[PDB]
Amino acid sequence: EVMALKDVREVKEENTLNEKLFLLACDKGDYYMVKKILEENSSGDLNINCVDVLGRNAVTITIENENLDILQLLLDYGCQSADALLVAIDSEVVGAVDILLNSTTMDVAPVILAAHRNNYEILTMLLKQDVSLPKPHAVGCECTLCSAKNKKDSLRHSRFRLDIYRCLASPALIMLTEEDPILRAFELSADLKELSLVEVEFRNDYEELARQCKMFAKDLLAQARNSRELEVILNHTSSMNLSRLKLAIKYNQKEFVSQSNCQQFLNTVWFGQMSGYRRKPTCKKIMTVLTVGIFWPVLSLCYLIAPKSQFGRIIHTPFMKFIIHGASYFTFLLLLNLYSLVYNEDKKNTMGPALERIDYLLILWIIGMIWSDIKRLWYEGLEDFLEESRNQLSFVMNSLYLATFALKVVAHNKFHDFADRKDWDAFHPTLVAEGLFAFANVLSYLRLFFMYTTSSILGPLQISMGQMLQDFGKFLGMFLLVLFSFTIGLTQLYDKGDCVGIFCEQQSNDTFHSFIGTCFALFWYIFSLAHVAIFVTRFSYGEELQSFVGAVIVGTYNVVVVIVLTKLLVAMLHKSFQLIANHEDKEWKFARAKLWLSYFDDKCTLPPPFNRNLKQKRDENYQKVMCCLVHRYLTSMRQKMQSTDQATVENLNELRQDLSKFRNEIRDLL
Amino acid sequence: SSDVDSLRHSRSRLNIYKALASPSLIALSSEDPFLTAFQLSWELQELSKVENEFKSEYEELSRQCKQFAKDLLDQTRSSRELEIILNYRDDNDLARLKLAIKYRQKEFVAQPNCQQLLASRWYDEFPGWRRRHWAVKMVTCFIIGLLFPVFSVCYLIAPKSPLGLFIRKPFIKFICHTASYLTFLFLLLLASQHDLNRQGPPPTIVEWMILPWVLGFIWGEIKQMWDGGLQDYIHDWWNLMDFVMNSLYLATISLKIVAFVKYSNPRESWDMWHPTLVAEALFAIANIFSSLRLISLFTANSHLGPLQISLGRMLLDILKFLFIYCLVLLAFANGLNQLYFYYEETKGLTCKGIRCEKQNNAFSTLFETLQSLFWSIFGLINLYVTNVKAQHEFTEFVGATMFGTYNVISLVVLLNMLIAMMNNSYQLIADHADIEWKFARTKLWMSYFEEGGTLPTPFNVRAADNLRRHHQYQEVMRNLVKRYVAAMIRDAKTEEGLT
Amino acid sequence: RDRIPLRIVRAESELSPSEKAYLNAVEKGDYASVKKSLEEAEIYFKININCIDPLGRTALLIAIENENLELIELLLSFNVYVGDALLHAIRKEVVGAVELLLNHQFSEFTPDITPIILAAHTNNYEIIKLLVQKGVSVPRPHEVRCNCVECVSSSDVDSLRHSRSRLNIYKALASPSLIALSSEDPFLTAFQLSWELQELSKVENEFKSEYEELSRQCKQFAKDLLDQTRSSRELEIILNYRDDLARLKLAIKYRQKEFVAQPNCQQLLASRWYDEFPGWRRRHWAVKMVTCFIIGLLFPVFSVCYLIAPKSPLGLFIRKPFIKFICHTASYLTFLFLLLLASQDLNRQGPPPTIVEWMILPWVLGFIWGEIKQMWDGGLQDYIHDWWNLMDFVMNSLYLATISLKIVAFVKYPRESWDMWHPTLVAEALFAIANIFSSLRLISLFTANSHLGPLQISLGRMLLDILKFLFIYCLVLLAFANGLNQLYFYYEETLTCKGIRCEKQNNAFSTLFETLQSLFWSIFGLINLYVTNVKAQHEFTEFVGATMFGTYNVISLVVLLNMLIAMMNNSYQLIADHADIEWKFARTKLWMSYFEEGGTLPTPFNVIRRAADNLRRHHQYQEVMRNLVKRYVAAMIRDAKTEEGLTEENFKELKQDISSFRFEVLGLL
Ligand SMILES: CCCCCCCCCCCCCCCC(=O)OC[C@H](COP(=O)(O)O)OC(=O)CCCCCCCCCCCCCCC
Ligand SMILES: CCCCCCCCCCCCCCCC(=O)OC[C@H](COP(=O)(O)O)OC(=O)CCCCCCCCCCCCCCC
Ligand SMILES: CCCCCCCCCCCCCCCC(=O)OC[C@H](COP(=O)(O)O)OC(=O)CCCCCCCCCCCCCCC
Ligand SMILES: CC(C)CCC[C@@H](C)[C@H]1CC[C@H]2[C@@H]3CC=C4C[C@@H](OC(=O)CCC(=O)O)CC[C@]4(C)[C@H]3CC[C@]12C
Ligand SMILES: CC(C)CCC[C@@H](C)[C@H]1CC[C@H]2[C@@H]3CC=C4C[C@@H](OC(=O)CCC(=O)O)CC[C@]4(C)[C@H]3CC[C@]12C
Ligand SMILES: [Ca+2]
Ligand SMILES: [Ca+2]
Ligand SMILES: [Zn+2]
Ligand SMILES: [Zn+2]
Repeated sequence: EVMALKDVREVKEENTLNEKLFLLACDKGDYYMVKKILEENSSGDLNINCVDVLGRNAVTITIENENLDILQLLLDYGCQSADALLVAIDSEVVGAVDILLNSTTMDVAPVILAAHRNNYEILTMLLKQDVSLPKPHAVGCECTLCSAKNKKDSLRHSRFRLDIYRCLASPALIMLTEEDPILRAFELSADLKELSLVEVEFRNDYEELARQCKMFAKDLLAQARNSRELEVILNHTSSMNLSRLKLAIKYNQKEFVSQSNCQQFLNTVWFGQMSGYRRKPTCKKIMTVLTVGIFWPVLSLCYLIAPKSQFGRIIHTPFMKFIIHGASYFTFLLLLNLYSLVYNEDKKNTMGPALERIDYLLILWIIGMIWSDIKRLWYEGLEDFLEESRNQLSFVMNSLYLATFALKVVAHNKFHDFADRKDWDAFHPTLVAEGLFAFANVLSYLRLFFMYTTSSILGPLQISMGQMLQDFGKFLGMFLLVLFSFTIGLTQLYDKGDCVGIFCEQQSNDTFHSFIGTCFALFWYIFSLAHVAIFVTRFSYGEELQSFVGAVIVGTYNVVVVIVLTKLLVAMLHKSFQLIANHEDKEWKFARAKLWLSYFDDKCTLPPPFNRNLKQKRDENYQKVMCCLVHRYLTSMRQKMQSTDQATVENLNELRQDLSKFRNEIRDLL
Repeated sequence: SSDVDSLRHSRSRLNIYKALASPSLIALSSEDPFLTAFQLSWELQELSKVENEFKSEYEELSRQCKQFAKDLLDQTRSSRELEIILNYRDDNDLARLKLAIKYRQKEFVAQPNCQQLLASRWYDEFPGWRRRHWAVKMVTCFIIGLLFPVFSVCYLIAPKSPLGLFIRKPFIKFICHTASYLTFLFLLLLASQHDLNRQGPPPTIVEWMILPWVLGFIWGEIKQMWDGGLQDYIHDWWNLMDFVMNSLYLATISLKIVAFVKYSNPRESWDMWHPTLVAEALFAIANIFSSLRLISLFTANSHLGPLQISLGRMLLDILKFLFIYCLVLLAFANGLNQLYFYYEETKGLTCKGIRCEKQNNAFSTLFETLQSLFWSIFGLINLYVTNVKAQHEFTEFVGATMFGTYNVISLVVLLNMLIAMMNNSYQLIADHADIEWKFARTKLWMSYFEEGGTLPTPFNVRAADNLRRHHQYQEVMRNLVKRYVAAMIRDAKTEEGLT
Repeated sequence: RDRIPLRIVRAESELSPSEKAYLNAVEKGDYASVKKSLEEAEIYFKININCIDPLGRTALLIAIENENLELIELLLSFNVYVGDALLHAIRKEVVGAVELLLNHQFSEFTPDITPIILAAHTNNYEIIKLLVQKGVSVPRPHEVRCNCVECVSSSDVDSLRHSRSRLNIYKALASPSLIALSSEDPFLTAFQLSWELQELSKVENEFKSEYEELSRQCKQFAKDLLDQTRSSRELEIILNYRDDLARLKLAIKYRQKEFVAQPNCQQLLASRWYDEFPGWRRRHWAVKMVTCFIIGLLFPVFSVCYLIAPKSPLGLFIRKPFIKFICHTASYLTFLFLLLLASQDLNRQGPPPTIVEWMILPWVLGFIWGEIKQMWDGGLQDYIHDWWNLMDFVMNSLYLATISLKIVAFVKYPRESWDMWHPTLVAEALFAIANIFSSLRLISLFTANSHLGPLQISLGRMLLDILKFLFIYCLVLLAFANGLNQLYFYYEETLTCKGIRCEKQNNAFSTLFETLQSLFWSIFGLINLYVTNVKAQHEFTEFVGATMFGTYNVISLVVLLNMLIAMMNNSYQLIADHADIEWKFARTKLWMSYFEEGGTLPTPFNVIRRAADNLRRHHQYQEVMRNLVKRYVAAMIRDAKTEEGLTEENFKELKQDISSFRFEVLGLL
């Protein structure tokens, strides 16, 4: 028993010896016997289109060898091309492509393949002729044209769309045919990201194309020499304001923002006229921060009285504006803290209390904060407001504050009978008002987290935790399902059975007598700190089987949560933090730039408590700077391909081909 | 220039510093390439601190300068050349080694040749100690440990005697200092072992010979602060710990003499701010700090050394996460205090707080709320502390929900985040554990190289020569630079990547 | 001065333009120009033969690094002075080393480097063979821990030079080519060299990574030399060679984890493990556990048959190492079942129960006799080098203590009216501790299994790291216990219970021992918060003590436990890449424990012509080694010119060769 190997499919036909001689002389550069064989071909002894073992014709063989003279000789004898231009384009040589203008999947073109290989000279000499590429449809287009080609060949339609978007996302085509390469890179990265979101099967290619566009935009920004052209590119309006930087923030260009030139420009705009703060010692820095933060209402009122002069100019600096806003929020938190100390004046027994001075201060403070939030809604969109978590947290905190003050004034108007607090009902409006006040205090002090993004030490850590909270959500779903299952089981088993529940000195068996009680009891089992003792799993009338089964169920739940799920969460956090920490600086710089751009504008200056010829000249300046950046980028990147690309086996084969050419020339001459 | 063009100025400064920090220019055109590399790495580190942008460029330039200094030290093929290099001063001192430690050259210091030189100067007149059997080493170290005071009084009465010169060996001096500190901790342990006195004098068995040791520690810290400045004193965390413990010991001594000459009665009837009680509490805290200073001795050992160094490196990340946890804790503490301070009661209770058998008034004040939320990490706060005596189920539910939210956010979220983040930190810092451990161990070694401060704590209380030194150092630098540029060309033409 | 004036500090004598053009003619490959320059150098002109470049590049050196043999022969034909040019040809691995050898300041090499040392450093088989044929000698290094007069004199003169020379000598000896060419037994040489280099890395704290890399190189060379076996006859010749598997025992002794855990070695060990068992592993798992249980219940009949008839087929079935492993496992399981039966009282003297404990004693005496017998052969170093031997020594000492205490209580002596140090109570406590150790000894049997094996090996490997972190935590605990006892010993009250082991925990920090226990039990949360309170109303003392307790809890739980988790993460990631190698080494040790004929009986029953042969074995081993060395040399030569890649040196060689051909063509026409 031995398998006998046989060639199932015929691929190479030998036929006569002249075809093999032509194939052997094609990959050896033997010019004179090649022209003799071509003269015999003109006589008619052999066929020009010869298929070898590799399936490559003589034109393909001489294109792989990158030889122009013998290729010109082949073209002068009327050889069949058969998409040899694509093969010459893929081998990335100028001469073969320009002499062809004098397998591969059918949806591509010479322009598409030239953009795929990212060859600037091949693209710029294929763009001398008029070339138009088919405009792809939008990511939400479902017209009859899009509903007819997919039925015929969905795979061909998807590959054609991917090839079109890969041709458009090439850097060299962005240089050659677009007025604004920066805006084209931004919009193309956004479109490729939303295509990766939509096209779930091909999301890796679209993601890498979006990354390629973003890297191209970053490395195009990196070619700026002086700060004048940097302010030219970063203030351009498509049709001071920093419109292009705002567009880069909007289009999630994290690499563009975290560029050192852009970061230095952001620092210079952010510190304003106080450029010596960066070179100041640390003690002077804390002293400056403390001095600007202590007399913040003086600066605010002095800007309110006279904005034009120098005392209204220091607040106009976004760094001092941010410090004033931070001190404003800190004294708001101080008022929240002092509410408890002020309120201890026998006002804990009144049904509807009279509002103190702190209450009037706090209602003024949250009216100012609500007005600031309303201004942010009216100025910069709605969905982008919902994107950022501080805005949602502040909206919920302000809603809770509004409900608190509404319930407080309702209780003051209606419930104004003095009594003791022990005799009140559970759902009295005052109690609900103070509960929502406690929740709003929690959220107000938790809103201090997003002032960490401007710190160089606590910034990237907070950004990493905010990035890794999605792992907690995705695992929270699974834990909620497991908790629901064990809650159903324990409630079903234990429903047959003063202070009731687990919030007692002696936690009775009645904690498992209800569904919400069972969820409460199994919720305090996660921490493994004996918050719910094991005698709550004992029946009150000595049912040993049911109590033991409940104890086994609780033990299985404790194993599955504590010893399995918590360690799994630790492992997923390990992988997430190892992936996240590679680019934590870039995300921190992007978030800090967003926080700085939130303070750059002059429309929201005062803190929460106190609250054509020019277009053509700009277009000409931007076009000149863009042409300079294009030239610098092209020379730089061609230096990188000449200096960093490693040699291949094809280079060695080409060197052997040149050596055999010289050997054959010496043989023929001598 | 910055007002006219800041980007051009920054690029020009970076280009100039890139040109100056190149190894070839320093090897070709600098008088002292080692001093140039050290100072250049210092300026590039300071510029990376100042220039927030281009921080990676200046850090890479500083690392390149340090790597060049390490390679220039690598070309020493004789011990005479190494002794010329390490002892050179610009104006057996090891002045250049001290300069490299000052400029934080971990790779230069942890080079094996100067490591061997420092080990030879460490085991002074110790034939074959590095190859001895381990329990024999332990027995001999124990023997020298019990014999610290006889060597100390031998150095007191006869420094020229061989017995008085045995303490001049740095390893023997370190052993005697560690034995002294162990005797101090033994006296601290004996202080607790084996009153109603309002004006209790120090007992003669233990506390009377504790006082001269405290004076010796204070005088040693003062001498260390004088000789070296205050910047290097605040750079070391162990010096800060020693200063804290000496301040606590001085406060304990002052409170004891105050309670002796004033406020001269059963123990249970004393004031809660009685000076004797404050003195005992500060003595206990100082005892904790004194016994926690023993972890600094782990650096000498080759097994616990890198581990202790890695834990010290991760302490900074510990504090960085503790800031975030403290913000969370203040948030939830103010929320629970605002919810629960209306239900504050006395009721004739002997207890008010979370620190007894019946836990009550957990969130009545902000201090008690902070304490109760602090002890919820370790699960020492029971679930009934969120209950009020009134029949207000809504406020009890809100308090239980906020307590559970705080418990989740701390224990499930932030503790596991901290576990993953220190996992990554220990993965990052274990690659370079050996060089930082060797740097810290060499700092510990030349802490004992100087002649001053030889005694342990209880007993502690011209032109032609310089010209020939410059000629010798210049000839050694010529040989080292020639070898380095030769190796640079060798390694450079054997770069395994072909473009 | 606002500008830095750059000047050359280390200036040289430079070169004349004629000498610079002559060096350029050396570089490019103008044979006619260097010949004309040399002919002009014979007469009294500016150009001298022994010129020195500012970079230290003599014309012979730059001729050598351009791989132009004609140029090298041209300079040696006119008696150009030769210094360390042979070393430059050796380091470049250039075939002109022959011309440098037959041919009759600043040096880029250390003065202790000789041609054979550098050729062994470069690991070139051809140059090493050439130098050994010419006749070379490496100086013999001394012992690892020696104190002769020469070593201490050289250390007093130059410790750096002595250490560098010793490292260079050991780098030369540890090269695979020198062992393959000049050693009588390459396997023994590699084993002893790796052992010596490991001891040197332990002794020399500096250059430790160099010696560890050299030891790893020796082990890796031994593994590759064993990898060239083509027949099982050659493998049995190699492994059973002595000057029975003597060489495998030697490789286990020298910690050669890569020589073992090789598929051929593991195949031979599995063939000797399931001896006369055709297709054992190619069976369903259920049948395997069924027949394992059948052998397990049938342990005493096989033991009795071995004790009464070793030549019987049933008396030879126990002689199979796998069957005797199952027999020993069944014996230990039956002993543990007897311990469990013993775990399931008013007499001061406790006689053994008439059923349970009486047959337990033969297992105890069998374990003791086996431990003494195993300690007698092999030595005491390998006894203390195995932690399971420490564990069962502790268990046997505890069992002997229980036996002696039971005897003392029988010959000398209600339960509630006994002294706390009654010999019966101490005997029962030590019996329970010994039961813990005996039942914890079962983890050593996980090495045979292929699933729990590597896991058990890795989790036993990180125990040294566990001990280091436990040392650090013990220091922290001692500090905080000292402080808390110092604060709280003034408030000691004297109440049936006094300690933390009752319902109302009291006097937790009143005693130093109790403070240690209270701080130990606070990791698991078993110490409540009322232990920090005192009877008096001293709120400051209570607050300071509770702050100490909180700081200790914060350290030992948030800080120290997470540092421990991080360092177990790093250790496990470091040791999981070799888990198969260590597991197979430990499984080989477990197998070869049962391979020997001695100790066949389980512990309940274990207490009851030559010169011609040696010459033939040596000749067979030398022939097998010659074939293996030839195969290894050919393989590493074929490996050597494939995975090396292309540097800039070979591109410069291509440029110089093409330029030389161009200039020769120009000279022809
Ligand atoms: C500012 C940034 C802070 C750090 C980032 C915080 C992100 C959000 C944190 C999670 C969301 C808030 C807590 C939600 C839980 C809550 O409020 O829960 C609070 C309440 C407490 O009720 P009782 O106190 O009455 O029992 O829980 C319940 O009502 C029980 C029924 C619902 C159970 C939900 C449990 C969610 C899972 C939480 C633990 C997951 C463990 C996973 C590891 C095994
Ligand atoms: C939901 C997806 C995630 C989970 C997927 C499944 C994985 C987890 C499967 C758990 C299966 C049940 C576990 C056993 C619970 C149980 O038997 O608990 C049941 C009983 C408890 O009885 P009482 O509750 O009456 O005391 O356990 C016993 O009787 C004691 C002896 C058996 C002990 C078994 C322990 C198994 C290992 C669990 C602890 C691991 C700790 C490791 C520390 C390093
Ligand atoms: C041994 C060398 C290595 C370790 C070096 C030290 C590193 C750790 C330093 C910790 C310093 C002590 C911190 C305060 C502890 C204390 O005594 O705190 C004790 C007190 C409680 O007092 P009582 O015990 O009297 O009630 O805490 C408070 O007063 C509440 C307000 C302060 C809370 C500070 C909390 C800081 C963070 C600590 C917990 C972090 C958990 C994070 C979970 C996600
Ligand atoms: C309650 C009191 C008595 C303290 C109890 C613990 C001490 C006896 C231990 C704890 C840590 C130990 C130290 C840990 C590490 C070292 C390093 C080691 O010495 C060296 O490595 C010296 C340098 C070298 O060999 O290169 C042995 C001594 C010493 C100081 C140890 C001395 C004994 C110490 C202080
Ligand atoms: C309470 C008492 C009875 C102990 C209860 C547990 C034992 C019955 C178990 C625990 C671990 C088990 C061992 C775990 C691993 C193995 C290896 C496995 O055998 C092999 O893998 C042999 C080698 C091979 O197959 O290549 C099966 C037997 C054995 C010793 C097992 C025998 C049965 C043991 C001792
Ligand atoms: Ca100090
Ligand atoms: Ca044993
Ligand atoms: Zn469409
Ligand atoms: Zn010797």
